Amino acid sequence: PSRKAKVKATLGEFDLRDYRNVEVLKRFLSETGKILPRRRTGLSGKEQRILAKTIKRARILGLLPFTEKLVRK
Amino acid sequence: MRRYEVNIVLNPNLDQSQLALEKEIIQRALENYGARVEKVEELGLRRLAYPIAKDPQGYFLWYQVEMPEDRVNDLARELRIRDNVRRVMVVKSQEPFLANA
Amino acid sequence: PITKEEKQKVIQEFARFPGDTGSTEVQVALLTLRINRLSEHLKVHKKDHHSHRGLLMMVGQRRRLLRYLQREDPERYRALIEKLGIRG
Amino acid sequence: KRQVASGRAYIHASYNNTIVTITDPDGNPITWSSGGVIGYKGSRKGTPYAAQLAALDAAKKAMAYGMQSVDVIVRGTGAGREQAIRALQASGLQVKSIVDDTPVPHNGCRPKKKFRKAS
RNA sequence: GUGGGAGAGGGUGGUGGAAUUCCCGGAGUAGCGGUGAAAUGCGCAGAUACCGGGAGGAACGCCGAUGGCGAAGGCAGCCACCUGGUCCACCCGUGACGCUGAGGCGCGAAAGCGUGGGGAGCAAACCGGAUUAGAUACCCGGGUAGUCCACGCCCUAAACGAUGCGCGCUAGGUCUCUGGGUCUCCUGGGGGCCGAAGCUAACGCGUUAAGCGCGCCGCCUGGGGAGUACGGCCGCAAGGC
Ligand SMILES: [K+]
Ligand SMILES: [K+]
Ligand SMILES: [K+]
Ligand SMILES: [K+]
Ligand SMILES: [K+]
Ligand SMILES: [K+]
Ligand SMILES: [K+]
Ligand SMILES: [K+]
Ligand SMILES: [K+]
Ligand SMILES: [K+]
Ligand SMILES: [K+]
Ligand SMILES: [K+]
Ligand SMILES: [K+]
Ligand SMILES: [K+]
Ligand SMILES: [K+]
Ligand SMILES: [Mg+2]
Ligand SMILES: [Mg+2]
Ligand SMILES: [Mg+2]
Ligand SMILES: [Mg+2]
Ligand SMILES: [Mg+2]
Ligand SMILES: [Mg+2]
Ligand SMILES: [Mg+2]
Ligand SMILES: [Mg+2]
Ligand SMILES: [Mg+2]
Ligand SMILES: [Mg+2]
Ligand SMILES: [Mg+2]
Ligand SMILES: [Mg+2]
Ligand SMILES: [Mg+2]
Ligand SMILES: [Mg+2]
Ligand SMILES: [Mg+2]
Ligand SMILES: [Mg+2]
Ligand SMILES: [Mg+2]
Ligand SMILES: [Mg+2]
Ligand SMILES: [Mg+2]
Ligand SMILES: [Mg+2]
Ligand SMILES: [Mg+2]
Ligand SMILES: [Mg+2]
Ligand SMILES: [Mg+2]
Ligand SMILES: [Mg+2]
Ligand SMILES: [Mg+2]
Ligand SMILES: [Mg+2]
Ligand SMILES: [Mg+2]
Ligand SMILES: [Mg+2]
Ligand SMILES: [Mg+2]
Ligand SMILES: [Mg+2]
Ligand SMILES: [Mg+2]
Ligand SMILES: [Mg+2]
Ligand SMILES: [Mg+2]
Ligand SMILES: [Mg+2]
Ligand SMILES: [Mg+2]
Ligand SMILES: [Mg+2]
Ligand SMILES: [Mg+2]
Ligand SMILES: [Mg+2]
Ligand SMILES: [Mg+2]
Ligand SMILES: [Mg+2]
Ligand SMILES: [Mg+2]
Ligand SMILES: [Mg+2]
Ligand SMILES: [Mg+2]
Repeated sequence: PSRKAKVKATLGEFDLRDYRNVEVLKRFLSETGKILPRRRTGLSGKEQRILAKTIKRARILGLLPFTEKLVRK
Repeated sequence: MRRYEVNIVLNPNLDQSQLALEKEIIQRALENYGARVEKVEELGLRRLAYPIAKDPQGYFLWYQVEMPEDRVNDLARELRIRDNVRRVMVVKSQEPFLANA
Repeated sequence: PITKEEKQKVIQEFARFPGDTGSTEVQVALLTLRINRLSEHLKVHKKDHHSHRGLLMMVGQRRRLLRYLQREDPERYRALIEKLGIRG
Repeated sequence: KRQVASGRAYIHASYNNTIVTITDPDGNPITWSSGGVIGYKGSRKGTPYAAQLAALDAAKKAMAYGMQSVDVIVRGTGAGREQAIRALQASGLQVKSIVDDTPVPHNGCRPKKKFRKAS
């Protein structure tokens, strides 16, 4: 049930409010460009709420995607 | 006076000359809006996660200013006027909400 | 909005004695400050009803405090108003 | 005839029919098929079978242009989407990849009554 | 008061991508659409499916919750400005300045009304296709008002927790949002569930009371006639009280 090491574990310190850290933010998006749930992010209510605001900033800047196509099916 | 962060994405092309012309209109405009550039980060051109203005890349400029609130919006306008200016996102500064550390 | 200094200048300008922060005079001064600034906002943004309730409340509290002075010290009261600029 | 050798295969699944479109590397159609092109004309166009035939018709027609390998692209849900995916693979055509690209709005247009009250 | 905090609370301007429709260009050909099955419909004036360019309107996927904010109605992309409420800590200032609240005034989903604008999708009425014993319906293809914006009206609702507001008192357990601390746990404010005592016709409620008490407002008094008639007030009308 979504158990493959939460994205927070496999990662170090990072400014959750930094909308430019693509290499870090990129981690919180799925195969698609969708924001991973908390079961996967591992973040907390308060953290996750800031992740979202951050990511949505990245997207508008073009640094991050809104949607991805799935390779398989 | 309040502290912000001006984000600007430019045409990933243009010669070393024109690039400096936009940065000329930027500075110029900035000052005209009480822009005290406390920092900058010309990160350069980067591949976008999606094509912006038909192009798959853009030239990113980051700053950090202090200026009169009642004008942030105006400034933002003035900036977007140029064509080579494809993005302008002014975000009110904020202390880093560290996580996992 | 309203900065500390703006606020302070007010508290000091009305304190009954150094250190006075919660005296009826001070409170009513502060309210009158918020009230004015808020009534200014609502001149422009007429449809911002939610905020307007806040205004109704502030105008309430001010009235009740001012009513208190009136009852305890009818002088300090005529004093305060004349100073600020309330009651008509 | 024109010779492409390598291109794309689009599968438009629907609960009413499936239709396949083969295209050159730039997305311009070369040939196509569907439950209607083959015999079927009523509710059978939706059938997984119809999708199969439509898929094979497409490939063959695209053999005439000397095409050999394709990049499958799937769109929509629909009885018989997967049969197409399979019909192609097993048909001379080399399936280099399969990619689901069904369009989904970030919520913009109000659905017809028939497709509301969802979620 | 001072210092901190969280939030889809409200208003104005800006702005981002996905999708639908339409227009333009390409490539391509016989159907597409639709249903239980069909037909109406659209397509060789080349539709459907596919790529590229453009215009416009409306709504914001994932995050998203069993979550949060607000007095209620209600509030969800992102940015800035203006602005409301509220919680915690420190015990710093005033010194009962308090509670409730007939009337008044303001706010108040949707539909609806007026003037002007906008109109992509959806869609009362309406035009058609099916279905049926019939089908002024359910299903299918169209489609006007409307839905959207502004300004002004209307004032309703299963406007619901079907539970008026404030304060004090009465076991705990457990999950959760948000703040402080000596941070296993303690402590304050909010959201849930199980439950002591107790209450309840029962169902159930149970520190978020429907328990034990005080204060103030509103309301009920068998069913139908009837939320009707009359009068009055309000509304442009519809119609409201
Ligand atoms: K943290
Ligand atoms: K809608
Ligand atoms: K026909
Ligand atoms: K079709
Ligand atoms: K909720
Ligand atoms: K109407
Ligand atoms: K509206
Ligand atoms: K109104
Ligand atoms: K803590
Ligand atoms: K009992
Ligand atoms: K029950
Ligand atoms: K009761
Ligand atoms: K009457
Ligand atoms: K009136
Ligand atoms: K009248
Ligand atoms: Mg069909
Ligand atoms: Mg404070
Ligand atoms: Mg807090
Ligand atoms: Mg905080
Ligand atoms: Mg809000
Ligand atoms: Mg065309
Ligand atoms: Mg015909
Ligand atoms: Mg012909
Ligand atoms: Mg034509
Ligand atoms: Mg042609
Ligand atoms: Mg089309
Ligand atoms: Mg197109
Ligand atoms: Mg538009
Ligand atoms: Mg139009
Ligand atoms: Mg509440
Ligand atoms: Mg509700
Ligand atoms: Mg506030
Ligand atoms: Mg004290
Ligand atoms: Mg004393
Ligand atoms: Mg009251
Ligand atoms: Mg209303
Ligand atoms: Mg209303
Ligand atoms: Mg309406
Ligand atoms: Mg109208
Ligand atoms: Mg009109
Ligand atoms: Mg028109
Ligand atoms: Mg329709
Ligand atoms: Mg219809
Ligand atoms: Mg009127
Ligand atoms: Mg309810
Ligand atoms: Mg006890
Ligand atoms: Mg415990
Ligand atoms: Mg706590
Ligand atoms: Mg609690
Ligand atoms: Mg709740
Ligand atoms: Mg018992
Ligand atoms: Mg009871
Ligand atoms: Mg019983
Ligand atoms: Mg209980
Ligand atoms: Mg009580
Ligand atoms: Mg009554
Ligand atoms: Mg009777
Ligand atoms: Mg009635």
